[PDB]
Amino acid sequence: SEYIRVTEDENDEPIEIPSEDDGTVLLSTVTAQFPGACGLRYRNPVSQCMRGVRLVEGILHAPDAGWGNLVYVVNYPK
Repeated sequence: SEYIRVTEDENDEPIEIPSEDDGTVLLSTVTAQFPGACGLRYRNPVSQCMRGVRLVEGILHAPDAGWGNLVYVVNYPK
């Protein structure tokens, strides 16, 4: 039952987004909860700077360090 936590505000309580069997997350799993979302970002706990999730053909790839216990934030266009 592996998942990642996604919110549109670190203020708000996040939603649990299930991962696939290969450990990736489908953009479609995110957009079902956050229609219009064009990607994920998180605070790098080392740099304390915001950091992007790799996205290739509707597939979100875990950071090299793994998904971990991080809260991910959705990006929308304007």
